[PDB]
Amino acid sequence: NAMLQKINRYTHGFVAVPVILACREKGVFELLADESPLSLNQMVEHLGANSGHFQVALRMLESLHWLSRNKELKYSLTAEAAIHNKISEDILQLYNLPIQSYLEGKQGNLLGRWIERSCQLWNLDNPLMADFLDGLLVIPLLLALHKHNLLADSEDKPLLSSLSSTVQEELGKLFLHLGWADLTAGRLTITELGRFMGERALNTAIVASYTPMLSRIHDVLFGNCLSVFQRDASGHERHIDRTLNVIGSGFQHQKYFADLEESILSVFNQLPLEEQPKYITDMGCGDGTLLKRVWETIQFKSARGKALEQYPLRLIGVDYNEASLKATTRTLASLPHLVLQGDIGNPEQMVRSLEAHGIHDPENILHIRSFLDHDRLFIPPQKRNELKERAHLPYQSVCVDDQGELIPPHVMVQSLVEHLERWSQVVNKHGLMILEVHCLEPRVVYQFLDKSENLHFDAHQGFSQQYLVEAEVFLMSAAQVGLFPKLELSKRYPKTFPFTRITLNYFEKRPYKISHAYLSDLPALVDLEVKCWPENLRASTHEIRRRLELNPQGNLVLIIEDQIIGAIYSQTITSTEATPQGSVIQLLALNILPEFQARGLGNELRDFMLYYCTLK
Ligand SMILES: [Mn+2]
Repeated sequence: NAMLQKINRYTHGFVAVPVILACREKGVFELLADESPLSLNQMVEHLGANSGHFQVALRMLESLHWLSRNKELKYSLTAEAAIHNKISEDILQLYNLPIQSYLEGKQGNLLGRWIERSCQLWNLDNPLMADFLDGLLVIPLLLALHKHNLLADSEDKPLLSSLSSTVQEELGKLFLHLGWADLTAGRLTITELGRFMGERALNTAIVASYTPMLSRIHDVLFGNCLSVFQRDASGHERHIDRTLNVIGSGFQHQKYFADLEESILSVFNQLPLEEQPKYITDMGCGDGTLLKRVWETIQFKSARGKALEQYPLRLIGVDYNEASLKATTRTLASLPHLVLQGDIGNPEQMVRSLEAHGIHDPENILHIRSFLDHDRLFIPPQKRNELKERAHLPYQSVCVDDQGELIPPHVMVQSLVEHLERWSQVVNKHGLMILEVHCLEPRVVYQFLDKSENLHFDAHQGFSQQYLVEAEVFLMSAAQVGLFPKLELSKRYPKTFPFTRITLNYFEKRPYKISHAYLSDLPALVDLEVKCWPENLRASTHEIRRRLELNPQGNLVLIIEDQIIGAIYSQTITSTEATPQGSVIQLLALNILPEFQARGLGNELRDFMLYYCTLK
């Protein structure tokens, strides 16, 4: 895990370096030295920038602690940004080197001078930034080496044995400098780090697939972004190498697929075999690996796996891309299966396509999906009054429309709620299992800079017009449309740190909603105090009104008939007197109408609130 840290620095630099160089040459850092505290729009106007893409770049610089952002939302330089002058722009040549030919012995001493500058730490006094620049050298080469498994043991043929004398010599120097090899027994031999790097090479396939977009990021930020992102004459994407991207998604999503085992077993060990689903529909099936791995868990480890004849099961793969449809059919050629054109954004049309293929009982479907709700077509929000209720919440996401302009976070969140509302209307008693990936706040990304992927991942999702939100905002959006996690099956990653980047939730429909408490709700929250406490132990309308304005996202409400049945308030005060910890006051106040206690709604609200607080 202290080796993933090295990989993480490489993938960070792969994205960060061209963003840094584009901003430098446009004048971003000079502008902030001349005029300081500037808002986003002040900089957009001075630079002629695309405001959405430029906000993605600002978030990344804040996450490096190169910029700070004040309470008026105005940016200024920090002292760490000064290293930006030392970076040489010709490093950008590494994105197009012909690495495969070089490994074939057909390009001479191509990497010699780059490897020498890496041995000098790129003439920076900053080892961290030297690692960032190393990523532009390492990642294309790692992927090329993985092609032919060149970065592997003395499997009767020693380390660099199959290559030309020139490339043995240049790669031998790099590997020894990176710690990928050592001189055991007088020969060049792989180390643990070098074996680890070869095995994990495909973790870098996703940032590498964005190379066309990254080598044009000047135009994304400051030019006609549409000459990027516009599609082929054959209809393929130009900002990305989609076939390498999918190979990368697949390799990386595997370790989360296995953790779906407990949820899948809980469904197919469920007592009456007759009440189990008849179909498993994976929306965004890609290459079909998740459906295959699911099918094998059921066949060989579940009760239903012993009753496939009385109780047939059929896998259904939905995807928008023709190539994924063809790939899934091959992966699932041995299994009972159906494959359909369809879209994450249109679950009703998926239901209509299922009928055309003979499936008229969609109430017997278990729905699953991984890493796809963020990659949907933006549909602007249509519930205008609901949009205005949430306009004051401090959401911390960044999303770009197809004109390069910033989508306001509350508009994006209202659009996610309407998207999950469409899904809740086709979900049935068997529920909906979702793996999803989330963004973080810049202050948190810097504190854990090389413990997580967010610095580069959140950037290239932002640039490519995909829509990440915080773990707990996704959770709150499902609950506002009546979908709730089965808490004992949920998982959050990374398990060992106080932030959440990935969530696994098996959502369940329930006959209520959970929402934030707003100011319009204040009468009903006052009455809830009268109905829940004796007159001496009641909170004051002053106190309650405080809680709604200090912590608008710290107070949850359970609604039934447009009636507020219960409310829960969390508040924490830290003393202002003078990693370690000082004087604090912590308060958690649950109100539930006597009417509804026996059903346990108090328990369900309290338990939801504790998991929401853990995701935060
Ligand atoms: Mn994505």
